[PDB]
Amino acid sequence: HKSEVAHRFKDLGEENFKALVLIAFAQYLQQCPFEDHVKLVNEVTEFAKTCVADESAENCDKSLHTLFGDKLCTVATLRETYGEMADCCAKQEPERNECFLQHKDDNPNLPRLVRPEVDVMCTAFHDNEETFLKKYLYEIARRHPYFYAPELLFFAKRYKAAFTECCQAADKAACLLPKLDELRDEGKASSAKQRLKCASLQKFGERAFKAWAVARLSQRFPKAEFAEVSKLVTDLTKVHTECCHGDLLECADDRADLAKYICENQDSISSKLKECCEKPLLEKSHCIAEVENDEMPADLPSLAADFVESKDVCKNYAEAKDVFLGMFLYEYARRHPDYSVVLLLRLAKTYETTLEKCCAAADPHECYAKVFDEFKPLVEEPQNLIKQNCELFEQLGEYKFQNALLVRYTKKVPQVSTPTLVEVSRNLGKVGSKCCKHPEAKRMPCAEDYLSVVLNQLCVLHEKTPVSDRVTKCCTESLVNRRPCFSALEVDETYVPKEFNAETFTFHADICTLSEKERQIKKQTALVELVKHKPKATKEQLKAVMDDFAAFVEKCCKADDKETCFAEEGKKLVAASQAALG
Ligand SMILES: N=C1C(=O)NC(=O)c2cc(-c3ccccc3)sc21
Ligand SMILES: CCCCCCCCCCCCCC(=O)O
Ligand SMILES: CCCCCCCCCCCCCC(=O)O
Ligand SMILES: CCCCCCCCCCCCCC(=O)O
Ligand SMILES: CCCCCCCC(=O)O
Repeated sequence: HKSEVAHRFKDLGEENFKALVLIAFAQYLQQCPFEDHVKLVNEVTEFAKTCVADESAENCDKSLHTLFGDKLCTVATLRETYGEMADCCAKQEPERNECFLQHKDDNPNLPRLVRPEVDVMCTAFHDNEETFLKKYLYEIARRHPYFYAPELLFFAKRYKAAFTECCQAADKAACLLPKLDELRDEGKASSAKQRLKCASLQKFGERAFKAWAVARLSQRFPKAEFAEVSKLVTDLTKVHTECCHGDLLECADDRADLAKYICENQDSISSKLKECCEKPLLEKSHCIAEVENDEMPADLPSLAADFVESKDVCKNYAEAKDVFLGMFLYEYARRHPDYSVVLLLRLAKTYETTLEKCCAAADPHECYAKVFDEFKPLVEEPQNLIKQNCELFEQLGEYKFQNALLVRYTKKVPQVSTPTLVEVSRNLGKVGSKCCKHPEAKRMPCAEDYLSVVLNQLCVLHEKTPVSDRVTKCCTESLVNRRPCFSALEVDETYVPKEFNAETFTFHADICTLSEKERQIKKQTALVELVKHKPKATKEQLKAVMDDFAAFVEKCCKADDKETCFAEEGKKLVAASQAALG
């Protein structure tokens, strides 16, 4: 293209162009104020319009890297604010852009983003919609500098919708707060997922990623031939590799190219892609990534013929081991969209181990004849965990289910900090609530997706400040062994009980005036401390104390003198409980 910025402006449109330019600048200049960014965006947009008007106009023939880098280097306070980054401006392209990416601060030193009052937000949304939305887009982008810019723009539009609907509702808070919570969680989960995928590529290698991709794509596109799935896997691996390096333009081009190839070859891939392939260029790759599983071919045979019975198993394996294992994983995955990707990789790894042993043995055919028997326990294990946990969840409901998990996990790893046990147990509770409402055939994929984030979150927090070698073992295990390692955790028999603290189990009238959420956290905090003090305490003894505590808060909250009740009845509850535990 004669003018790349003209092409981009016409493809994206003015509104999307301005939004993506704001994100791009916010992600590199994280410490620059909003008003400075708005001025860069307007200057860049006004320049782009001259290129749309005349493709031969001054500087319109320059690359997007050249234009972006040049504009970044005009920022007067670049050296004062970003010392090392100002030295990038002494370089020519493509070295200058490489220098810029190297000096992106992953976790910058910015204060916690405070959610204002509903009436304040809705008034700001009404009085200046553009400035309200774009400022918060700036606030999120500068805090998430590696977040894929178009996906951040996808969230922004869902935020606009939430405010548009709820700020004209009777009860604004009741409408808006749940929607902002939902968007905040999904946004945080999405950010942690992109960082995890990039970390997992470096740690475990390209082969492990290709195996994951074969499984996921085969489940999604079961009508596709293996050769087609293999080509998509190769392309997706390059996309992932390039996007993790963190060059937005290079990442966006590779994603656009793959989305374009998929949409030109729908008949060879999936019948569910028509809707996604009609959407604008900006939304295409994102829509495809989220597409529903296609229906699997009606009358597919068992894998026994090609992978167990055939006399050419060891021969077909030996000539190209990864191709053959890829074909196995393809055939297994497309028949089981109800499996987690990690389960399918456990089966492929089990099949691999068997062939390595058996193809070197006296009678290979005899040796691997029963290999599909070894798959039974691996499939059953997660299915039974879902069955048990979802049966418990239905009996108790979310809050009491979280308390059950809180007691379970405190007894397993009581060395973990109380805040971390509360946070993780509450989050695992939410995974229960979300995935147990799915039908059986979609429960394991749901569980896998949401557990992956909750457990990485736990492993990050824990790896920062280590306290349990067993948690570190599960956190440093292979991606396939991580969840089973956590499931294999036993009650700590060597743990010396925590010494009784009076204040820990002392309560005040303020608990009555706390919000539902913060009151739950205060109770759950106390429940963890109770189990840390008396881990040998039975379900019956714990229930008895928890029931007494429920009666104590009910009585002293609904009292003429609240304060002295909590002091006097609190001393009674404690003494009673200390005699009813051990
Ligand atoms: N409210 C908050 C907060 O407390 N601090 C954050 O870092 C954040 C990130 C969000 C986010 C939203 C959408 C996409 C990606 C990220 S919403 C948000
Ligand atoms: C001047 C900066 C232009 C904005 C950034 C590059 C354009 C991003 C396009 C993303 C859409 C295609 C790929 C995808 O679907 O993810
Ligand atoms: C208590 C957690 C929420 C309820 C869902 C239970 C899920 C059990 C483990 C599922 C395993 C999924 C991934 C894997 O195969 O390891
Ligand atoms: C050894 C002193 C024990 C005193 C009571 C400890 C605090 C128990 C918290 C229980 C919270 C869950 C029960 C509930 O919310 O109904
Ligand atoms: C201390 C927290 C341990 C988390 C265990 C997660 C097990 C599961 O995936 O069900």
